Formats: sequence, C-alpha cells, structure tokens
Amino acid sequence: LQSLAILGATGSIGDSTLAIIRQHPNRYRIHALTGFSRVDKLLALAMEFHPVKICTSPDNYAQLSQKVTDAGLDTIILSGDEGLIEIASDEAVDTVVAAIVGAAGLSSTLAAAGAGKRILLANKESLVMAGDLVIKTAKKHGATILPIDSEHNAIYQCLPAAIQADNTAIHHTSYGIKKLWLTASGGSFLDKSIKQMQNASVKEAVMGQKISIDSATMMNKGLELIEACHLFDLKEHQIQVVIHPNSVVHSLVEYVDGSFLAQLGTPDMKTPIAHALAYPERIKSGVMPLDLYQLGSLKFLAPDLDKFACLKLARYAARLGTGACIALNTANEIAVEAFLAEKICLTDIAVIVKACLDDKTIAQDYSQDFGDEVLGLERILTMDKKVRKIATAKIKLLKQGD
Amino acid sequence: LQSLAILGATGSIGDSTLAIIRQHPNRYRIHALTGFSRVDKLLALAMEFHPVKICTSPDNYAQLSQKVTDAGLDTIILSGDEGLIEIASDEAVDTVVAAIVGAAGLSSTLAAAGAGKRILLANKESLVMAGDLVIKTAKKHGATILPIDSEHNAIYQCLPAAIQADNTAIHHTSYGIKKLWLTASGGSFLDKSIKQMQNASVKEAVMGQKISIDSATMMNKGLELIEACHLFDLKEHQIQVVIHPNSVVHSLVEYVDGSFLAQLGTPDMKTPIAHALAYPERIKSGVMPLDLYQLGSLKFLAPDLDKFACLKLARYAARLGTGACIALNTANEIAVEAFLAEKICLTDIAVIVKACLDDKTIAQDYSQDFGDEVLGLERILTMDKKVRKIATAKIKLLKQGD
Ligand SMILES: O=CN(O)CCCP(=O)(O)O
Ligand SMILES: O=CN(O)CCCP(=O)(O)O
Ligand SMILES: [Mg+2]
Ligand SMILES: [Mg+2]
Repeated sequence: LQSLAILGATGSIGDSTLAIIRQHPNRYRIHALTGFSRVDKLLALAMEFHPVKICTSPDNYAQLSQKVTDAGLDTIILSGDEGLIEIASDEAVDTVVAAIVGAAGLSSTLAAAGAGKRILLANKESLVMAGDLVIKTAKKHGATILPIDSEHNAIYQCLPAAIQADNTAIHHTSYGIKKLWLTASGGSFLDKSIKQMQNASVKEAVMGQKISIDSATMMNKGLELIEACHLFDLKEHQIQVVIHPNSVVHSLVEYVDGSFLAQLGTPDMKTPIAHALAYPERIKSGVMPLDLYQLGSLKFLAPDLDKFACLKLARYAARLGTGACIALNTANEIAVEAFLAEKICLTDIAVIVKACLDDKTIAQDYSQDFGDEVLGLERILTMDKKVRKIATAKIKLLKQGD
Repeated sequence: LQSLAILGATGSIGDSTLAIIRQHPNRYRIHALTGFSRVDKLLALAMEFHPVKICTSPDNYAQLSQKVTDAGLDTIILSGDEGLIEIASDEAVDTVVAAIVGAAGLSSTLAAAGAGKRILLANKESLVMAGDLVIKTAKKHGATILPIDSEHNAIYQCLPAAIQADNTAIHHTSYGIKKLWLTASGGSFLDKSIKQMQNASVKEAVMGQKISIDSATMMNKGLELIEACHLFDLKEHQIQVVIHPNSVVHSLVEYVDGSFLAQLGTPDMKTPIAHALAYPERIKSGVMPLDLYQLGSLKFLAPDLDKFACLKLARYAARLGTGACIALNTANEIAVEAFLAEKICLTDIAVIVKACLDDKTIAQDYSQDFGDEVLGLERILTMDKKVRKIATAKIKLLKQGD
C-alpha cells in the first residue's frame, strides 16, 4: 500500500480525497490528518480512519487531546508549525497531500520536499510564495510533485511522460511543446459591465468566498499563471489564458504541429485527485462522468484585460520574481478580506494590489535571494508580514482618497 | 534520415505530406510515389523530388514511361498491383504512407505490413475490409501502424505511450481506459428534416464528393467506428459517437477517473501527418494554428440514430465481423455512386446497404476465415466482387419497387 498524510483535511480537498480512500481500502492507508480549526470534524475523521497522528492549532491542542482521550483513541496529537513539519517529514509517510491554504503551509510543504516525499499539491501558496525554493528543494532530495488543482492537473495529464517526470524536459525541442493554455470561467461579472462591477457583494460571492472573489476578479487565474511557471518550468509569456464560462475544458497544451491536447471534466475534485494518487496508473474515482450529450455549447473568448486587471498585475508580478509574487498575493489576501468585510469596492482589489507591487518600501526586498536553502523561508514570511502592514495601510488611505 | 513511399500521392493526403517534407528536407527523403490516374501531377512530383520509383495504372504505364524519358529522369516506372507491392515491400523504404483509397490498396498495405514497415495509414479500406488480417500481419512481422485520419490520430495522441506502442495493452485495467469517443460533424443535413434529406444533390455534396456524402449519411463515422475497433483493439460497444458540428474536438478518450483527454485542431491534415511522421517526436507542421479566441461556441449533441441509419448499420456490421463489414462498405460504395449519378434518393443509401447486409447470398460467406494468412486477401476481394453484383442488382430492383 501507500501511507498518506493529509495536511488540511477538513475542507473540500480533504472530503474528496478521503472519499477515494474509502473506495480504495487496499491501496491507501491514512497515517496522519491535520486541521487548524475544525476540531470535531478532525476528531470524526480520526475516529473513522484511526490515523497514527493528527495536528491542530496551538489554541485547540488541549481540547482536542481531551476529546481524543475521551474517545479511547491510540492517536498522537501534535500542534502548530512544529507538528505539521513532523508529519510532513515523517519516515512512515510515503505521500503528502498539501491542502493547507495560506502562508502557514509553506514550512510543511518544504519539509515534505526535504524528506523526498510524493507531494500532491493543493494550495496555491507553495509555489506562488515559495516557487524557486519548493522546486529546488524537491529536485535536490527527489520529491515528486503532482498538481491537484483542476487546471494544472489537466495540463500535467496532457504533457508527455518524460516532461511529467522531469519538468525541465519541456525545454528539449523534440517534445514540441509550444505553449500552455489556462481556462478561466470569467467569474460572476463576465457579462456585467465595468460599472456594475464596482458593486457588491452576495452578487460577487455567487463555492468558497475568497476563491469565488478571486474568480470574479481573475486573481485566481493570475495566481495559477504564477504557479504554472514554476510547476512546468516556463516563463509567463509562454502561458496564455482563454475565458471559458462553462469550465468543461480545464486547460490545454499546444504542440508545434498544431495539436492542442486538453482535459475535459466536471467540477468534481475526485477526478484530479484520483489521477494524482494512482499516477502513473489510473483508478475509479467515483464521480458522475461528464455527459457529452448534455453540454449544449462550450463558449470561448479572449480575456478582457481592462476589466480583469488582476490578471495583468499577476503577469507583471511573474516577470519580476518571487518578491513581487509574494507581494501580489499577500496584498490580494488583505484586499479580498476588506471587500468581504465591506470596506472596499470589488474593483479596488486591483488598485490596492497594484499600489503594493509599486511601493518603494516593498521593492527594496525584491532583489533578495528568496530561493536560498538556508534563509529562503524566513525572507518569504518576513516579506508576507511586511506586505500585510502596507496593504492594510493602503486600504486605510484609499478610503479617504489618497 | 527516413526513406518514404507515398502510395496515392496525387490527392489531399499527398499534398499535405509533401508540404511537410519540403519544410523538412533533412529528415525525410522520398524513395517512391504512386498515382493511378493523375499522370501529369505524378510526373510533376517526380520531377521535383526525384524519387527512385513511381507507379501508375496499367493503362497509363506507356505514356508515363514516355513522359519520364522525355524529361531525362533516372526514375524507375512500375505499374498495377505488382508495382504497388514492390514499392510497399522494398528494402530501401523505411516508412509507407498508405493513401490509396479503395479495395485496390489492400495488397500493398498488407505488403508493407509483411515487410515490417512503419505505416502511416490514410485509407479506411485497410481495416474496414482487412481488419484482422492487417493487424495480425503487422504484429507478426513488426510493422508499426500510425493513423493519419484526424479522429483516429486524436485518439492515438490521447492514449498513453504503452497503448500507442502495443494496442492490446488497452485491456490491462491499470491504464484505465473506459471508452473512446468519435466526434462527427453531422454532415450537411444535421439541421434539415428527415423529409428534406430524401432530396439532392449539390445540397448533399456541400474534401471530395463521396466522403462528403458519407459525412451527410454518417457512413463515414460508422466506417471510422469499424476502423477504431481494429486500430485500438476494442469492440464496438466501447466506442461511442457524439455529434459536434464545429469539428474542433477531433475525438476523445474517457478514463475511469472521469478524465476525458481530447485533441483540438483545425481541419488541416498537416497536423495529424506531422504527428505520425515524427512520432515519438514532434515537429513544426506549417499550419495556421487553431485560434482559441475565435471559436465562438462548440456545440455537442447526441446522434439522431433514426436519421443516421448508416451508423446503426455499421455498428451492426461491426458486431458480425469481417464479412459484414466488407459488405457494408462495398454496398455503400455502389449506393453512393448511384446517388451521385442521380439514380437514388440520399436516404436510399441506407436501404440498399441494409438489404445487402441481410441478403442470404451474402451471409453464407460471413463465416469464412477472412483473417487467414494464405487465403485471407482472396476471400476479401472475392467478397467485394460479389457485393457489387448484389448491390447493383439491389439498386435496379429498388427503382421499380421490389
Ligand atoms: O480549480 C478550480 N478552481 O481554482 C476554480 C477555477 C475558477 P476560475 O476559472 O474562474 O479561476
Ligand atoms: O478526418 C476527417 N474526416 O473523416 C472528415 C470527418 C467529417 P464527419 O465528422 O462528418 O465524418
Ligand atoms: Mg484552479
Ligand atoms: Mg476522419
């Protein structure tokens, strides 16, 4: 079999993954699961799969330990940064599913990499924030990364085996990769006007909120752009976007003979997770298959970059390097929270992000060696900390009109 | 480099192929070209590429030899069945492009197979008429077959390398192939009624007339169905059809996790031919790439099998085996000629084909061993000869009302 650890097990990615595990008892054993906030769900999961370890936040450690004992469970309870690292570097773990969202997840993904683990990557931060470092660390120690997000996974499925196994192979001209194409639904304001977009908020949210806001601004796709440059070892000019409201075509690889290879699917994350889990093999995933007879019509159009400024910004960030990508993201974080808490207009998200990318204070730190074996991570998190301060300030100043 | 022979070099497939050759002098040398009717074009081609051999029909051998001499050309002139076989089995030929359409091409494709040649298959008859024999012969002697028709080539691109190399691997469950999907444009009477379809003829004809008629009846797709069963080693139930009027999606492979892999392209045959030529490598093909920004909307719907009876018939033929497939095709041939010469209605094509599949006279020969190393080919051509007689009779009887 294969011993698994799911970092961030109480959300969507966790549900989908564990559903497959149930259908495949004989292939995948759970060794560890984690959850920062959702203690009862974490507990429920623990009672079901009997993991050798679990981890939660520092604040919840005591309650969780008390609960774990009140249930008569053999399971070790960890907490915080340290517990994530232990689980990700554990010698009894063969495969890690990195599903923690946010800067708090980097150290464990880096750890899985350090320890040579198979990694099923399911958060954007690992490569948006720690791009060079994650990839360098994986190569050095022989980790394997396999993307789970729908777009990256489609691209990965549509690339020849040699490039799947060694992403730097994409540069040998014989494989004839010309460019990658990311599809994007255009979010909830595709058909609405530039003027209707300056307004809120249940409208903007209609399916998690932040990610749904990112879909409506198109920051999600810029982020995926930055991730793709690292995942598949390209620069941004080689990766283009097409809008595709239906979201049936998950992405495409263009080859130099004119062949576009593409993955089509439903939204069900069990498809990409099953592919990644069983790679190079395939297994039943338990999804309701896409019905080719009921697609009606798949629309495609060019992205309106004036409306979708976050996408231009992200590409601008990708050109500059790890520093501005750190800034792009952290700023988006603060700016999205702001909109959700009704402090800004939807269109200000981009105004704010731009302001931070340009800030003289932020730029002095771009030239730093964020890829460094030894101080890389410190410098990333320091940069993250700095940009929240500035982004927060920026939101303040925007409101008065500065 | 790689020595090539193009059987049937004066049509579309020939043009497209030779265009790629020109862009790639350093990779592909022409050793032979053939052409049954188009003597001057054949000659023009000969004067350009300086082939070591050419072949034409028996009737045109003399004029062509005279012309070849009047041009001061070193080239050997062959003719008929024998000349095709010589070219296809020639030790100086590494790769054969089987582009001859019609029963007259089988012996040379079998010969290429017998001699261990790489074959770029570009006619339907080889597998529709000589399915088991072609595939058995190729395996025994180590020929490699690579389809060039747009649908089969898309499927082939979308199948893992091990199944590309050995089509019987599609049965190991680890590769997780669930089913193949052929796309079909629905031809020129998709939106028109069952009643408007009973009428002709420039309408039915708006590549060639026959193939365009086959598109309008959907016999082309039934034929492709039968070919796919042999190419990819499946039975017909495992291969489904979806109508797709835009013809951007050339076909899809469905995997057990819900992943549909697909090839998108323009109609330009240089795409599939370049893929097949360079396999496993890729090369520039010289096409105007598909423009993802100008697709507007790709429609998909289920095939209307009442209107598209030829498709039901072909699947019925595929169930029975090589005999009924021979009959299906030969009958279609005669029935299409008939329509083109204004002897029948478009809808009678299916009436006629059905009549022949069901004919007691034809059925006695189904149980024959059409796959036999030694008498296989004789029995196929004999069956072809027989079905023209019957189909011709059938057309006669239909007109009076019997
Ligand atoms: O993996 C799926 N997503 O990240 C959701 C994509 C929605 P979008 O195409 O609007 O970015
Ligand atoms: O490869 C190209 N063709 O076979 C033409 C397909 C037209 P159709 O889908 O109507 O059979
Ligand atoms: Mg995504
Ligand atoms: Mg075709």
